[PDB]
Amino acid sequence: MKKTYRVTLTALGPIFIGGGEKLMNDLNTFVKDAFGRPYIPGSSLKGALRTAILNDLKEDTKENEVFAHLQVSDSETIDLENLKVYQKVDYSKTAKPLPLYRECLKPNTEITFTVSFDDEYLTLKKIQNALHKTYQHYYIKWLKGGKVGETLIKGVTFALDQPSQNQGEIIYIGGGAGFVSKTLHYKSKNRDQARNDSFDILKQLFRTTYSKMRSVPDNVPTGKHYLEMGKARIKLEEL
Amino acid sequence: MKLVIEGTIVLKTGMHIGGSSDFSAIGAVASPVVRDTLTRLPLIPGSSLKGKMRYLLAKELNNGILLNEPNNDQDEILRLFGSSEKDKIRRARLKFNDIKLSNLAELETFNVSSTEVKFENTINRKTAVANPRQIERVIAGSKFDFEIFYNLDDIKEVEKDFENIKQGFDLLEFDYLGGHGTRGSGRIAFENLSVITAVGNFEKINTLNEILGA
Amino acid sequence: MKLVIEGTIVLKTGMHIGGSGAVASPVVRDTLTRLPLIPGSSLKGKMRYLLAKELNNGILLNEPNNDQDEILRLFGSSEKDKIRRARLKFNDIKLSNLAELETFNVSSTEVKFENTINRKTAVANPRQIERVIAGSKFDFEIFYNLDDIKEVEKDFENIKQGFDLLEFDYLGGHGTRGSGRIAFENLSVITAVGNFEKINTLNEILGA
Amino acid sequence: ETFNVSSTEVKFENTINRKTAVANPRQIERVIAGSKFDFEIFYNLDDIKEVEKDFENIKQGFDLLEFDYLGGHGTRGSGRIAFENLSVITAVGNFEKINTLNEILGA
Repeated sequence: MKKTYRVTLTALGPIFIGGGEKLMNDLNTFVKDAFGRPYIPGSSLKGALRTAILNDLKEDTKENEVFAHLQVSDSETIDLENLKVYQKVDYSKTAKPLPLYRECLKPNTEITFTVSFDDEYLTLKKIQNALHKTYQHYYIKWLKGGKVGETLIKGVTFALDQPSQNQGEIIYIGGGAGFVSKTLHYKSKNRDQARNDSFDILKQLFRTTYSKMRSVPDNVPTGKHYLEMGKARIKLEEL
Repeated sequence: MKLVIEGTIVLKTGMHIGGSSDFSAIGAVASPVVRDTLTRLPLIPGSSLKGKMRYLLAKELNNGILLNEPNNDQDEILRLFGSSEKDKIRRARLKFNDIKLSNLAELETFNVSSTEVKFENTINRKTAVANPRQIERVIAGSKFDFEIFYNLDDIKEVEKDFENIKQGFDLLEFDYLGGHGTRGSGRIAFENLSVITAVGNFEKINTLNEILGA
Repeated sequence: MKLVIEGTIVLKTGMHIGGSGAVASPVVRDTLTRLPLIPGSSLKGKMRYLLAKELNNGILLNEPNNDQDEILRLFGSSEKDKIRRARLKFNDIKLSNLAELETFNVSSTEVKFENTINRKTAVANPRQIERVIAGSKFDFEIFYNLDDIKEVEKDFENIKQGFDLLEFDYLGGHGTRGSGRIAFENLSVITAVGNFEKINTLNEILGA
Repeated sequence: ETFNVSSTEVKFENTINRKTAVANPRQIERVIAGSKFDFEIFYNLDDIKEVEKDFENIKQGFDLLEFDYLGGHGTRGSGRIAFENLSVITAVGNFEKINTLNEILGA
């Protein structure tokens, strides 16, 4: 069928998709086009749908048969007045601005995408249930322990957004929203899998153990919002 | 005599096509774009345009999938893009040309390079370390004129031939043109599809110019 | 009396003539100086094909010995009785502008990489095509010997017809797929020994 | 041999038949262009009152070969020759008017 969609992202948090050209001043730069006008490349959305569908064992290989057909294009190109400076804060305990800043996209930015995919193995029947599955396990596998354990009253304007819509089609794109948003294997147990990836992570660095690892929300610059970043809403309409 | 198909293909997304791993200097670019060799400026090959064009018509006529070799395609494609049978070879009518960039000056007014490089990062397994890499595309909005030559060998088939040329271009705006297009590259759009002939004004130009101006 | 018709063949796109190291599909070249070469057989054959197809009712299906009198007298024949000597005399054409090409710090020929993506496999099986680059020029001269005063006008009209027929087609190799597009320029005629009376009319029906 | 290439080479050549449009390749062995062939022709002179016209005609014949081909598939490209170092010398016993022959042969 080649069912094309016009999906649109609205930003619940500050977002910074890599860039490569990146340097208390710490002046940063972002991915732009050749006209100096920012946009979001389609590989970010393809990685987000890789988190969505391929949440399984390590078969994410050149032998793959699903994601050669998922034809994600780029977006429309938005001017640079949709951009404010923001800060990095780690909400584990005693939340303080860490010295690692970024010039990033302003929240609630309307960006739209010409996303299409073939129907040989790919439908929205898969996308809907896979996104609800990944969202529900993003709470019940990692963030439920962050809700019940080592929780401070500063974070609870914050939207828990679980009674809102169970078919909300929510993804996570990689924008420095912790090293939990760049995962692939959460199936299907709670704490044995947690300690599994805990030694898998802690043989790559030197931290003393504590639960839970690293949750990175953000806020607004007195009005406060405690806006978690990395997540966005998607609509699915044809053409 | 012959009638040509002048036109202009533009890019609405940064397009990647071609490649080489050269001995002299790779530099800090992995998998570069195919470029013209004397004029040193980028180029859509006519081979690439023919291949993607034929694949899209193969998706159009026998719909969906084909799983078929391109010497035994549909008979109109065998007349248009050419075929080599065992001894009874059925020739081509459609000649493509190496499309090179024409609008250098209007990109030089804004101090914009002809090509585009992007830092395409890659996040691996839950160790979660970036694996940076650089690919070379050409910037969207750049224009590319083409002059496809069309030998008239059937007077009563050029209607359907130009209608499926327009059907193929219409199937090509909804697709990439080569390269790493599946993750946000390659999207094209056609404009200024004007038809002129070599000499005379025979095999009426008005109906073909209207069905390519649609 | 004999005339020489001299011009230039400039390559608008890439070109690739010929075939048959450790690489796939080389071009036919000069054997001493290794210059890329248009064989005069190829230029004569393509010109004969296009001119015989245009000096006909549309299409061309018969053998080259069975052409019209203009084509057969312009390009020669081999019959048991109706054997004719050709008036045109084509030559192998070597690459003229190595100075111009070497100024731009590019080789005279370059390697073109392109796949064949099989539809049920979606895998590349790549191949290398050598092509002499675009912007290359080829200075030619064809010897025309004059036998009929009343037919040189029609012969030169057909020669200009063959030239601008070749301007809208390719010259050898994978032509429909990008390669081969040429264009003719600096077209002139000169006399070999002893001036022809009507040379200005030939320079103006061939210089247009 | 200095340019490290053979004395004769092979050229591959088509003939595509307009019915079937298939090519039948044909190997034609040729001599490489730029090869040089040092000739000598013996002219026996038996009348002084005809030798100037005879050498005029000889130079005209060489000039007519300058704009035609020597042997083989010449209309299809091959065969084109040119005459260089055209000179006349006497076998034994010097010809008195040899300068006009060597200047209308070397023109």
